[PDB]
Amino acid sequence: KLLEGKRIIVTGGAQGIGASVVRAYIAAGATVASMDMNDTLGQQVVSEAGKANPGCKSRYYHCNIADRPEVEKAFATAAEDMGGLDVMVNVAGVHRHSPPDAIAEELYDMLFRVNVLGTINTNAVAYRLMKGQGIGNIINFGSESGLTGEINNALYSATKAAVHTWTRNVARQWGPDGIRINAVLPYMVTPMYVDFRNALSSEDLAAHDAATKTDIPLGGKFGDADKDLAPVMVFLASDASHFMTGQMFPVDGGLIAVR
Amino acid sequence: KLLEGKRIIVTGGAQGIGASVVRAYIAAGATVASMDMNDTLGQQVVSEAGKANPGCKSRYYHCNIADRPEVEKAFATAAEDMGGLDVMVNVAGVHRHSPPDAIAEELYDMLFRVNVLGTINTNAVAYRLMKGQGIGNIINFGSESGLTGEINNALYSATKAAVHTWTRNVARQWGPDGIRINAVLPYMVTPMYVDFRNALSSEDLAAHDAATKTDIPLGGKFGDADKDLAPVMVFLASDASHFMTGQMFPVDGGLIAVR
Amino acid sequence: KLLEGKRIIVTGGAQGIGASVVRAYIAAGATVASMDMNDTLGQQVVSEAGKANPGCKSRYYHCNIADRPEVEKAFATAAEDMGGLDVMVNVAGVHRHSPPDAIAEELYDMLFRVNVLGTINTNAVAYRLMKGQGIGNIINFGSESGLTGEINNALYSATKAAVHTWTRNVARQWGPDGIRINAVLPYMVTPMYVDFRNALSSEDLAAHDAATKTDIPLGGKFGDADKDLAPVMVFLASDASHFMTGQMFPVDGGLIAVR
Amino acid sequence: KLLEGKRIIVTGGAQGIGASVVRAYIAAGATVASMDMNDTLGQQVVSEAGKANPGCKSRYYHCNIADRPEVEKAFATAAEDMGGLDVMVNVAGVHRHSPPDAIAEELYDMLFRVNVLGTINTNAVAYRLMKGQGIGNIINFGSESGLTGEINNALYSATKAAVHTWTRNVARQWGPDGIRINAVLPYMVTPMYVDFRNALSSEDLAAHDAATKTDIPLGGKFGDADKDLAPVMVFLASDASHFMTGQMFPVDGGLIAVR
Repeated sequence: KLLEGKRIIVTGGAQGIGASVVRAYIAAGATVASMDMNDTLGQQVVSEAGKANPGCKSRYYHCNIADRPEVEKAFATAAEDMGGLDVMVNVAGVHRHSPPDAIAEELYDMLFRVNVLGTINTNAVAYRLMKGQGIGNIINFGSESGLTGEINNALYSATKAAVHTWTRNVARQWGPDGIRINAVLPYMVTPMYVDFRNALSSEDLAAHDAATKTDIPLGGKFGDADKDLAPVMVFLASDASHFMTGQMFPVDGGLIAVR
Repeated sequence: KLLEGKRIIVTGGAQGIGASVVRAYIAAGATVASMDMNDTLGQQVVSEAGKANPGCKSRYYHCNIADRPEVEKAFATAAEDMGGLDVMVNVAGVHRHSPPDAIAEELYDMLFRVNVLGTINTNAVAYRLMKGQGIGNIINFGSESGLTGEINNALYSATKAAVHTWTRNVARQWGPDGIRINAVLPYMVTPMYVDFRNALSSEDLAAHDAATKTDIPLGGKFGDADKDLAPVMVFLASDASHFMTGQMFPVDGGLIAVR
Repeated sequence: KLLEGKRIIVTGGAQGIGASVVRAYIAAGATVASMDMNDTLGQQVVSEAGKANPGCKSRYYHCNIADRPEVEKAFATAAEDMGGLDVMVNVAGVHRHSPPDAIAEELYDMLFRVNVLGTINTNAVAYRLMKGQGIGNIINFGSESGLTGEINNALYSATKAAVHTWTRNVARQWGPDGIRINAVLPYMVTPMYVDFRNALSSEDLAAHDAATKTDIPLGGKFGDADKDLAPVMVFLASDASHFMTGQMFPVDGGLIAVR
Repeated sequence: KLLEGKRIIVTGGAQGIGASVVRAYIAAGATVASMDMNDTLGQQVVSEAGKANPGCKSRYYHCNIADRPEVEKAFATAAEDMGGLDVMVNVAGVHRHSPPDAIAEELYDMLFRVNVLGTINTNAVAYRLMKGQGIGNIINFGSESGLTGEINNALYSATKAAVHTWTRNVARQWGPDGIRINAVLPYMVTPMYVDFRNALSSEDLAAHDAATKTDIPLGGKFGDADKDLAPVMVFLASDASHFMTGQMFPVDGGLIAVR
């Protein structure tokens, strides 16, 4: 199996993209420490993924990535359970649209706290746990929105831009210690996307589908996490990516292009 | 004069880059509303700039860009004093280095609050004041660090990356209203840079100078705000830039290149 | 006048964008050496621009930018007539669409010869003429297409990408000699654009206009060279841009954004 | 095996990076059609790679990628031998440094002919062979130099910039046909690099090593194609990359970062 024996922490494992990474990594033979704040859903994901891979080694841990003391304790417990730490994937994040001239301070604080401080905390604690062994792999979740982003989405776009540059910067600082840090930019169907589609009128939905068909060269549709994103996540976590760091990996059928 | 009659708000006018913009704009004939939190220094700058341009129209206003109610009141007072608002330049910002694995929550909060929330608040209030007239000009201060940034500078780099993407995003949303939004990326001598140079040993200083000579193709030295940055700031504020929006303008002698 | 006394060579001065630069520079007080291969049209432009600025100093020269010996002779003659050379603007270029799988060798050769070799030749000869004085300004014409480009336009897009990187590279090599090199990315109405609009059915034209309205945040239309591009060209040629090099300047109402 | 049964054409298979791709793909179980102009060396590579993977299916073909009729005939012969065509990797390319003001027309022509026309020809013929099946994978070789590049290397840098944009452009045009197109940016030891190191004085070599140590965060040295590049090439050729197109993949230990 491509990730046989790898010791991986995945944050945001209770739903959507994060849950698809947990499933993908468990199926690839990794020992997976899934973390989230929704304990019932988080465990449910780990339990169902185990059913499909009998005998897997996995555990769920409660963790608020915005609270550094919590990250420190949870990450250290996971690394102890696994015997070490090879990869840390930070999928936890929050989404919220807003006209850019009407952003309440509380909204700004929440989005940056989870998307940016969460990245900083998880990356920092993972770095400290991996430094001693001279090798490590940190995978952050960026976004196509971090490049420019959509109408009524400047706030979220700004948070992901921060993650992109953070990733590029720490890659240079931690590379000499053997730690690689990259960012994934996925464009996949998620519960929130389905909810969005379900609340649109038939007219608005046909419009979105036609615009998405033109915007996504490969297939003209949002991807499927298990089918389109999982294989890339496995490559990134695997030893195959050991000579790449500070890069952005768009898994979006061509929606955007790095430059 | 290139900015004759222009009604401009400049934040961070009490020192460094911000003070150089106030001076440049006053010398270019603009009506300048300078704002900061250091009232004595802020007024001193406006007063000295007036001495060099007798009969100029200028005023200093106290404003905490991180506090939206304060921005709203101060910006509205300035626009009333001037009879309108043509340009808003957000220079206020904070710098602080830190190893990326040792960032205290309080440090993260302060840097994002001033550099990011400040940008959001000032941009939002300026937009609302300019929308009715169908034309407007917002100039944010980004940074070369926002691209990747330096060792022990991931936090600041992340904040400026947010400003860059914010700028690109709102440019698309507000363009249809006639408002252009761009970001300046300056590499100039500042009080903090001088302090840095002054605390280095003779060895470390010679090393920095040699590395800076290679890193800056044009002249091999940090620029002078009044000589190298002022002319670009005047162009950006002027009508000449009316067909450019969502761009980054590096005024750094070639240090970095946009792509 | 903003360009009073500046000694400027402009290639491609007989039509479109190039002719608008000649007009703009003559109106700004520059001494302009306009060059092209269409001698009748080239002189006509210079003659008409003179009528609007009586007493201007200007001359037309025949030059095939793809032929280095011709560039050397023509540029040296112009510099002798002017008493030196301060700025060289390379506007000459060719456009041609093609499905990317059906590009004839002759088509490839022509587009790269004019757009790329022409840039290399003009830049090289200008550099040699400016090096001795320790200061110089080279302005290349890039394109939004050089970033990614349009359907059936990969060939042209590739040529402009070459110009963009060429510009960034020589900026680093020639900066120590005092020469700055930048690229302009214009989105303006041109004879070829008008011809395109005129050959479309009413349906296809309405479609293009609606798509262009959404694609261009500021105004939703292709710009006007004399009104929207001229002011930026004057800034770039002027001393104001002396601390910027290796950059791309999109004058497109927001069509694309540098990153 | 990760590439079991894949039908792959690799150009430039006789030496360096290209030869490492042939070896990697043969070891991964692919059916490999290696092409070059150095027939003795090309066959030698295929023969040696076979020795290490007894029973592999592989063949060498003479092909000048700059000559479209030759590409058409050779590619069609290879596809017939293999029963189809799944992946086409264009590694063939030429390197040559030159001061940017002293580039002879013959030098310009050679570098663009091989690096750019070769890319166009190979991509076009591969596209036509893959279109009917509704799926295909084209992998071009770009370069870190294509971003900005080195001193005395503007010409090569320009050619690779063309490849990068070409890749991004055709990705959008051919995506609807099921064909993905990406570019790899490797920083590996090659015969030319070894030759460069061998001709430097002890002083110049120590200088290069120290500068390379700082420039490459992961390991501070040029990578090893078989160890550091092969795994990424296998991923790109494999089905795992099916949802990525128009991207650049830097396999350089962090030397540069996409944005």
